[PDB]
Amino acid sequence: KMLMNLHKEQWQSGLKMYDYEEKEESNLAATKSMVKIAEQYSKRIEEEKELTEEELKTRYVGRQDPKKHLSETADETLENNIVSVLTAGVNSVAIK
Amino acid sequence: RHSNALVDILPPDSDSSISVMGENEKPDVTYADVGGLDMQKQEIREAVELPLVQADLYEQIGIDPPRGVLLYGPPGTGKTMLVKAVANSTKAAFIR
Amino acid sequence: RLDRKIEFPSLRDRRERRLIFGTIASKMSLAPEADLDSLIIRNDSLSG
Amino acid sequence: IETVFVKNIRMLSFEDISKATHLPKDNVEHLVMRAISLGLLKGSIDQVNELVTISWVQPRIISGDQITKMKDRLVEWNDQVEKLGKKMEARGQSIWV
Amino acid sequence: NFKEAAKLLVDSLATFTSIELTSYESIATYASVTGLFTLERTDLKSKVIDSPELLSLISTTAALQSISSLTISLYASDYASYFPYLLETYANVLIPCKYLNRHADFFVREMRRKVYAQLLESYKTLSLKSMASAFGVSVAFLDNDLGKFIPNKQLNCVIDRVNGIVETNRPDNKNAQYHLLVKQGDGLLTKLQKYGAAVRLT
Amino acid sequence: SQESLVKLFTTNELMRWPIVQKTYEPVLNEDDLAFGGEANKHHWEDLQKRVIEHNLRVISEYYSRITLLRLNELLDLTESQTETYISDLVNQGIIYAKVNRPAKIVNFEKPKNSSQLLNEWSHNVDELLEHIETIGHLITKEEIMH
Amino acid sequence: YQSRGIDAMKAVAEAYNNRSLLDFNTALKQYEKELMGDELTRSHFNALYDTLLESNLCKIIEPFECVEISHISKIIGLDTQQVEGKLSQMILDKIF
Amino acid sequence: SKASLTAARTAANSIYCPTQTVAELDLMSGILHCEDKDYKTAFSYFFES
Amino acid sequence: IRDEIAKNTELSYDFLPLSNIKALLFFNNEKETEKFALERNWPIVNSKVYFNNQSKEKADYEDEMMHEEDQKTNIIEKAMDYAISIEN
Ligand SMILES: Nc1ncnc2c1ncn2[C@@H]1O[C@H](COP(=O)(O)OP(=O)(O)O)[C@@H](O)[C@H]1O
Ligand SMILES: [Mg+2]
Repeated sequence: KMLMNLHKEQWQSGLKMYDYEEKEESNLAATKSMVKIAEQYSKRIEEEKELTEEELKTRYVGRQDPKKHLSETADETLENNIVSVLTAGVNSVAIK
Repeated sequence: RHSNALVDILPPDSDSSISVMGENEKPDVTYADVGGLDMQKQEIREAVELPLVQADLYEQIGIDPPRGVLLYGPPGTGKTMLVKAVANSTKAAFIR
Repeated sequence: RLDRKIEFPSLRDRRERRLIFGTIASKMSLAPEADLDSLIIRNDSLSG
Repeated sequence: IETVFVKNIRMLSFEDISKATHLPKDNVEHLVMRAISLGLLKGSIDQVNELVTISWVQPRIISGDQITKMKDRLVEWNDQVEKLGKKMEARGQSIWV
Repeated sequence: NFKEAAKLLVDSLATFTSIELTSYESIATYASVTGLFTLERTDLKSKVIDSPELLSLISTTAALQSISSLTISLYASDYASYFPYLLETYANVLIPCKYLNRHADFFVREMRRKVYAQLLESYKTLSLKSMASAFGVSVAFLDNDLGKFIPNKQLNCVIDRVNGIVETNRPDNKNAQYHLLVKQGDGLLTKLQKYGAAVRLT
Repeated sequence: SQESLVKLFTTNELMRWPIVQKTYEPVLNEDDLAFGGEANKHHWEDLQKRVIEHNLRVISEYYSRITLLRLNELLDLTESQTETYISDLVNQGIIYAKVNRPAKIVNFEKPKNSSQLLNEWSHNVDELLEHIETIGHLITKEEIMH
Repeated sequence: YQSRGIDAMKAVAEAYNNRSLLDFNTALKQYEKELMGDELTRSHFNALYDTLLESNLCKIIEPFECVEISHISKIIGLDTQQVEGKLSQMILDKIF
Repeated sequence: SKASLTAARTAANSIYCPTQTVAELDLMSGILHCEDKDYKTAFSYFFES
Repeated sequence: IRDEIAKNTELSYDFLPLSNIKALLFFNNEKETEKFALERNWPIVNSKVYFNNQSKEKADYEDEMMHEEDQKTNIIEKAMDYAISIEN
């Protein structure tokens, strides 16, 4: 318990919704970036009935797979936006 | 550092030399400082700059787009001058 | 190669001498005492 | 400074000030302007909407009754924290599952 | 369709063969009308009127003259001569021409809408009265023509009859981006529902 | 003479044009070559422009929306003069205002963005919290000791 | 060489330098036939007139928000109907 | 206008053709560049002509 | 019919003369028209009705119940229920 500690700023950062300038930027940038790799997700799967996993990645240049990257981007911006709307709604209803 | 292994790539800095001049040290000469030579200018502008500005235009015709451009004349004609101007307005890389 | 071949005049017509003298005016306002046109006549072989 | 602040609404029409400081509306705005200059308040004057909307205050005098008005004012928003603290706890079934 | 026919027709003005094909005078006139249907007033002048293989013939029949007079006067924002030139275009382009006597009604609806669309993005809370005297039309016809397109929402505009004021409430804002985004995301959803459910049964 | 004169404009404060015109004419016409030269007599006209220009900058902070009808009293200039002297200041790029020509309202405030306005709320909420933390250990301190 | 259009050139030039549409409007009416007399003179003088009106218009409306068009026509020095028809044409392009 | 302005220079041998025809030829370049929005090139031709 | 037109006429009018409400909801006395007004909790003060007054009190009735709070669905609730489906 001593080694770990409990932070007094753990409670302040919970109850602070970050600046909104950085949030217009966050949504804007993220949604735009997923258009470039969304297109390449089609080209991967034009065929998929071909044998060998490495083979699929060598024909259409699916190296560091567009399925895995695009999904990953979808899960990680999604985690942040749910938490941000949560923090914002908590502060406004709580404080006054 | 503690044990070599590959973790990141960097921009190229070596084995290809430096012989570039940037856009941050670009000539102060422009097409506006160009006085005379206005007939021939149009053909240079079309030869260097237009493939950049409208690539689609070449494709449409299906014309193999221009290549080398000899500029020539006796000395003091202004050749070095003209090509100083090309370097600012191309908005692209420059090797002299 | 080698598609576009650009020729320059270097003797220059009066039309092209005038333009490079005209660069002076663009660059900076000049005196009514000045006459550019005097310079175009006397030339015979003069590049930029 | 006393009349707007003592209320829980922070934005107040010029009229109420006018009978209070026994001055017409023209001097109300001048009083307000003088304070901002002096660095006693920071805020705005609107003679369009006829409002003074203050947003920074320099410390008030101590008195028992001022204490009482601060203590009552926290009550209002203490309720909201406590009621919300039950809602959020209960909710979530994947809090560490 | 007229939308695509603008492209096609102007590019056949460049290179044409008249052997086993309609007169040239016809293509030139058709080309103008198609311009109206597809393009906004701003790009009317750049892409159809300034085309140099429409200004080599100039005008050489009644039908090209009536249509040419209209196109320019609509961009020029003289609506005084516009309503008179509509009468001319009915006469010489729609009725003689076989292919346009079949969109004899569609033309009327279209070109009243098109005029009304140019003022109403460039004006807010203007009289009916002011608009009639400019147009050269009666007031009574004008009230009735605007109300064709209000219910379909191609003006998105509403008219005070009480004081003759013609109001403007056009979307173009944040709400406008919201309506486009939801019409797409509603269609995506319906598709995901049917297709998902299908794969799941089999 | 110098002391009173200067402090008025150093500090941000409203000081009417007729008070300057009357008071400071006999004080400063004595010294020559700024107000008592013959070429500098007509620098009293340029005293008028500066006081009111000052008046408009102070008012810019302090108001955010004002009627034009009020503003004529604040500067003591007439309606026609008020509108005109604001419009030049927008060209010299000292202020931004929107000026309504029918003698309506004059707003010295800025077009804003959604984001910017909520940045202030981001700060009020943080600082409020900051206070709740400091308060919490000061209360304990006075509890035990007193 | 001396023509009525040599007289036009000096009138128009001085007018455009002033930024005065009043001097311009008068000059266009009295020297209307000199513009009809040549295509090149005619095309450019009207593109010069339209732009002169535009340029001077932005300054009046530079504060923005409820500016009378009676106020505008005063400065401009032309009839209300002439100014209003310019006002509609330019809003449509969407340049303010 | 350009296509056959160029064709004029190629089918002539400079401006060594009669001095009158050169006036007319210089005048015609003059119009065309003025429309392209080059007024230094337009002025220079027109002066020569 | 008389009870049905009161419902329609809340949304239509904000206030009416007592002689106008009389004509519309059909009555042969002004004792009937005001009795009908005060059933629908609309003051008859100033000799005008005030339809908006009943609308306020219906809205309060709804806010006291817990059937109106979750129909709205608050933004704290929506995000948290959104979060646990994913992590499930
Ligand atoms: N069209 C022109 N406008 C202005 N100056 C010019 C022009 N042509 C040449 N000059 C002048 O001539 C100078 C020398 O020309 P440069 O381009 O170095 O010539 P070359 O390679 O033909 O020997 C330039 O620096 C410039 O000052
Ligand atoms: Mg060299």
